[PDB]
Amino acid sequence: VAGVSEYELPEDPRWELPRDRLVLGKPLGEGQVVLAEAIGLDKDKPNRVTKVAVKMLKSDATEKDLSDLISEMEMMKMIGKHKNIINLLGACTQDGPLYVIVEYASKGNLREYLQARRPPGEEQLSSKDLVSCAYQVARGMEYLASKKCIHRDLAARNVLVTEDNVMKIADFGLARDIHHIDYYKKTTNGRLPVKWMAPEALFDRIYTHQSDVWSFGVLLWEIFTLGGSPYPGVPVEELFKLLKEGHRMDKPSNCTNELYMMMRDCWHAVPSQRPTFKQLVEDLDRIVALTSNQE
Ligand SMILES: CN1CCN(c2ccc3[nH]c(-c4c(N)c5c(F)cccc5[nH]c4=O)nc3c2)CC1
Ligand SMILES: [Cl-]
Ligand SMILES: [Cl-]
Ligand SMILES: [Cl-]
Repeated sequence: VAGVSEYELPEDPRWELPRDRLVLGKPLGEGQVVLAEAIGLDKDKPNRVTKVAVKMLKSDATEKDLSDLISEMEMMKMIGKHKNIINLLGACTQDGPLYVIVEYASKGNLREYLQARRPPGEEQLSSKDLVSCAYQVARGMEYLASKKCIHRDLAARNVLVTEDNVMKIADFGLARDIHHIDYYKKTTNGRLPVKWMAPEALFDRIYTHQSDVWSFGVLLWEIFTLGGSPYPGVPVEELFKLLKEGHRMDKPSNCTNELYMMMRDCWHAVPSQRPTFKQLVEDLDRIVALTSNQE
């Protein structure tokens, strides 16, 4: 019935915020995700406005779309909070369309953030900064892994950056039918998501923490190329042939042998032999400390 659900959503007082406390703003992504101001999110501080992102359905959406948004909200409740993931902040579920209120990242996704900061052909990033960005993403993933969550689409596009340059993993709670994914469908930027997938996920559709580590390897490569496009110009069929032959991307120019070996370890052909996010956090912590910020 238009945008009204055939079913009705159960109340959850742990998370419910009155609709009139949410001042809706401009679109951020599509859909749909919109910037809003939330008044009195914290019940201790009722006079404060907090900038938040709000997920909601488009007028087109079906009961299945609603079901998927409810599922993401419920998984976010279960997973709990961490500094390096996008956290659930509240919901409006009653007497109107479902709003899922989550953290706002004012500097947008990591791919654009990195690209905007390439030297001109915007302040440049030091080696330490790039390695700290990798560190934070690995910490977010270590948390998610510890909570038994497999992301399935880890990539710079799904990492968001806050006003204080905190990296936050986004979209870890999405319901996806991996049988139905279009290998030829592209991101809005025109790149192919198959280029982040482990061979076992790609060929046999087996998704594991180990396949997420493969994706993290590609993400590391994205970071040290300042937002480079993996396997540029390569179509799906040729990607499959490259992976069956054991091809691996070349070492980026602005990158140490140790970090490249980390990337290659993430792309181990045998999944059991890849490092764990726990180990990656440990190795990256040591490297951050030993890497120069120039000065
Ligand atoms: C100066 N500035 C440049 C970066 N600018 C920007 C652009 C797009 C942006 N998207 C989000 C965002 C999400 N797309 C998002 C999601 F898809 C799921 C869950 C939470 C989310 N939180 C967000 O904050 N922030 C953005 C900032 C706008 C202004
Ligand atoms: Cl509906
Ligand atoms: Cl918590
Ligand atoms: Cl991308």
